Amino acid sequence: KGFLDCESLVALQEMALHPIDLTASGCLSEERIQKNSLSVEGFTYSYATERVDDRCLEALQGLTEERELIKQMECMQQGAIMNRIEGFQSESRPVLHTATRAWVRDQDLHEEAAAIARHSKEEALRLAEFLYIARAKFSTLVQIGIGGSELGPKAMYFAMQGSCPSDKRIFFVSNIDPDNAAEVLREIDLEQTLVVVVSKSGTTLEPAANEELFRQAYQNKGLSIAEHFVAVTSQGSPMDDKSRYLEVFHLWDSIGGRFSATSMVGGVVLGFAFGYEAFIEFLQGAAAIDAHALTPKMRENLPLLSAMLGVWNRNLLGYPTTAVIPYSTGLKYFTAHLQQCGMESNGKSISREGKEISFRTSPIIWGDVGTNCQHSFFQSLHQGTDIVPVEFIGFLHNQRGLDCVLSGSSSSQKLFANLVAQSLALAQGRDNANPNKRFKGNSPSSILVAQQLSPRIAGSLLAFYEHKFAFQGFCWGINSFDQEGVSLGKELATQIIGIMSEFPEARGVLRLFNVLT
Amino acid sequence: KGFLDCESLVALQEMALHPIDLTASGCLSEERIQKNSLSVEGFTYSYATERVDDRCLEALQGLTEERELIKQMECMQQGAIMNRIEGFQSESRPVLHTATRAWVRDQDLHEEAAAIARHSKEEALRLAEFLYIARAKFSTLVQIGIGGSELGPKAMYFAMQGSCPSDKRIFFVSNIDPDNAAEVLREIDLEQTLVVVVSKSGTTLEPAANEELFRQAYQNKGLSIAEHFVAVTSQGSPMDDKSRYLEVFHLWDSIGGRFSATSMVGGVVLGFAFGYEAFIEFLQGAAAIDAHALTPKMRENLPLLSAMLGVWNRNLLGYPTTAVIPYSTGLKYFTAHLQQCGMESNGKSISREGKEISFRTSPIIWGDVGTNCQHSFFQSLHQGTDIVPVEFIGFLHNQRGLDCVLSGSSSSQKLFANLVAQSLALAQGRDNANPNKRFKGNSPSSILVAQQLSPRIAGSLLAFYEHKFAFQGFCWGINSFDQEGVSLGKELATQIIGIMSEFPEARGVLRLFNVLT
Ligand SMILES: O=C[C@H](O)[C@@H](O)[C@H](O)[C@H](O)COP(=O)(O)O
Ligand SMILES: O=C[C@H](O)[C@@H](O)[C@H](O)[C@H](O)COP(=O)(O)O
Repeated sequence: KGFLDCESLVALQEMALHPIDLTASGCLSEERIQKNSLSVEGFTYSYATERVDDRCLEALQGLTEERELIKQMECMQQGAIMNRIEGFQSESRPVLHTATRAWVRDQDLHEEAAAIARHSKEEALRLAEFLYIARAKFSTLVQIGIGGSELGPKAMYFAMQGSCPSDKRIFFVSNIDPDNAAEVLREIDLEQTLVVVVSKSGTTLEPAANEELFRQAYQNKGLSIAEHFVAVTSQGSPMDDKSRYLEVFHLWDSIGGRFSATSMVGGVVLGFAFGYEAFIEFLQGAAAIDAHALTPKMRENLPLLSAMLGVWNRNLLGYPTTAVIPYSTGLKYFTAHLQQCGMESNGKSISREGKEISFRTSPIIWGDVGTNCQHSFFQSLHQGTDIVPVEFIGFLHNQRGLDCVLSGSSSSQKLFANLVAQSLALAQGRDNANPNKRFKGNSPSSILVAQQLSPRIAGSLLAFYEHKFAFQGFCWGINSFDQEGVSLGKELATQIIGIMSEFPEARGVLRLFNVLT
Repeated sequence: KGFLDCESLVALQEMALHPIDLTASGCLSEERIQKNSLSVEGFTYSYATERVDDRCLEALQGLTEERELIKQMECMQQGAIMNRIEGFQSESRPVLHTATRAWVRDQDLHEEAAAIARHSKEEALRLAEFLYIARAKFSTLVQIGIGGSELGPKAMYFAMQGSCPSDKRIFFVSNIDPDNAAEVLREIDLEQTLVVVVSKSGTTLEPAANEELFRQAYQNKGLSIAEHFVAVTSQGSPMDDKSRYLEVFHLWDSIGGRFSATSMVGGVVLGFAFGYEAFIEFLQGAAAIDAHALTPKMRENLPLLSAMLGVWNRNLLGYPTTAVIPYSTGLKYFTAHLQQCGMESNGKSISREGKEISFRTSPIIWGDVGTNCQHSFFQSLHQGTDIVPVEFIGFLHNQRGLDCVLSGSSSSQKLFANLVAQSLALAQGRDNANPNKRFKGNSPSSILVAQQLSPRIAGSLLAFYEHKFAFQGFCWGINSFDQEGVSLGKELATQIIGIMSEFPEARGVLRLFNVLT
């Protein structure tokens, strides 16, 4: 039964007419604050500030059943062909980023999923061997890569920077804009630098242009070049070449780029920065959420609940965006990665059966950290014309151990308290005789908290959102795991290269070129 | 005549029923590419890829007249009381960020505007005197401040980093999250560090907690403390204290935080990084756009056209967001600042007359750089269910002089060509027999280009968006220049401090606190 044809969706459309009024006096009771929460796998998740009541949550639970979300999650994790469009040409392959960490806890994986799990284990032990030497010889790592090859690793590197002692200097060169390469080359000692070229296909324009820029810089300084370059690419890729790289690590075709941070795409840079054992802790955190995401009761399942609350906000209440708001300096780059992972996966408008859909899929994912956000665009959340649902992320304790007692509390406490106060304020609002000072409220939010950001918790948070977006795709019935819009971008890049050294831009591009130059 | 009561808006509502079809064969003609462009003040602006035709642009021009946008811009720049709500308590003051740079070109300013202009000139010469010494004594500057006191300066600092030689190390400490302070303290030599505390009010929790954290670090290392701390604050503020700071610079009450990057809020950090003359070039670029924004014909006026095209997309076509996409590493932080400046200014739902409005104001402002964006959320722009209007920003040349010829073109060229190809692709789309590979098109965008990012161009780009948002506020008839939502945030912060050492969160905050800990 397709998305719109499920009985539970029909019930939810009636409920969406009159969602609970979070501004009614006494609505945010102790009972509701206790009931609408879940504490498991090192987190507490509170959603008393979402516009949901027990009737709504029973039907959302029915929706997960009618759409068989748990069965699809198993199928994905066990190795079924989830990346495909029936009736038409498509990639037609499994979706196996969970298998890149499944091997750190005993599991019964078969066929393609088992092969990915054992190859990941073989890669990781090759990484441990490699890092013993590399962390002794190099002070500096430069990751060349774009999209899924940069954002996940970069978000995870800054997430862990506060927990793991390290003297390594770490840079990311991604844009074909050569100013990106120049800013990094300005800063580094090449003799001390390990360059990690990360490209699944091995053929993306940006890593290839950037790698060539760095190869020339080594040759200009008169340094042996191959001794400094490591590749991370798909097996059998044009880049899978041990005569051109000091070492070569592999992912595989069933490892989506935007899901590859737990593969060697993240393993090399994270392992070099913080040491092997920290990367394993990161993997254990992800694998623990992989196992938890099979929990059948929505109310007892973090990614499944977050997915269905998102579906409530997006399709039933009609809000076209979601703001992710981490109260966490370490998570400064996490929203940018989530924005790719959610919008690239679920920014689709055809079903896995090839039919054009009549509902909306991925919302715009955007956001920034607190408390900074309270001084800027929170103005519009509190008093603008459009409701923006918020996902707050916070921690009870800082990573780096520096804090200060002022007026009876530490700044870690002030940080968390600000998050709580804003969620309550967004949900309840404030009357006022002055219209300039009134707050209508009923702007929904959830709160996810762990004790402290760590490698393990970073891994759990990553896997949490990976499965949230997968569950939303499974519910919508779309293919979350290809990206024909991004393939088109790479094809445009090939053609504009040929045009500057036929296709439907050419006549347009030429005339634009004349008016802009 | 209010927004909805203007005749031209009535005409535009009829036109919005059937906007031009950018996917119709031959629609993006040479005539249309020439006609729908504007090249002035060092930029070219192309909007042939917006869903507008001559009928629509004539009526939008009528809308600027009926709403008297040019007269309101003059009033703002000349010093009139634009920050006020009639009928109710409000801040009731002028809006004079333009006067902080007006003094670099001859002008006829009177009364409050003239006073701000001459005090800005007096501040700048005090800055030049100060920088001669400070750039000789310190290698490192740390800006402590949040919101308008950080984002604008930070966006401008990275914008200019590629053009101006500098050995200064520059950090921003903003969040009350003490991990922010800790990451910076981990990196700097305090004896070599100048700490610039930037806070207009002088009372915001975050700068005050952070300044105290840094004062203790100096005292722990046993260093003379006052010799290293500079203040930037409103005149007569609690911080305006030459016995507590090595030096004190001023802005004034009519200088909005989100418009303060051209005041000493940006002047100190920019002047220290790149030298005085670079800050003056930045001011000249802004002042040049201030003068240009008085041009009465919408089609001959960059910020007025961009504002009205935004109003077309937001209110007439109904798109609730705008993506700002800079093809520019130097502009990596520009979208975050624009997001504050637009959403905090225009995230309002009452008129300057105190009436609740019946239309939508600020959209969500979000985005990231190209070409990275082509590999991530551009998937949703090309094939998701919701139209997102795009503002592309690009340059013909890189800042840092490093580039490479590959297959007949430089990477600067590949960078620009990718931008052009994507705008055309978003507007025209692509049919396909395979539904997974078809692109519906008609997704609108504009293109703003300068020869090269520079201090001057950075200043023009900043002023461009400041006036875009002002023109949109003038058109909507809202007060763009206060922020009662942000005042509420600071009030919540005061109260949660007292609660941890009455108000409508208290009972809610306590029970949340129990469920999350
Ligand atoms: O799922 C991720 C997307 O396909 C995209 O972001 C991809 O990661 C980049 O285009 C880099 O691709 P390569 O790793 O193949 O260079
Ligand atoms: O217009 C800007 C806003 O009011 C807000 O972003 C403000 O800049 C910060 O709250 C910092 O305020 P202070 O500069 O007064 O510390």
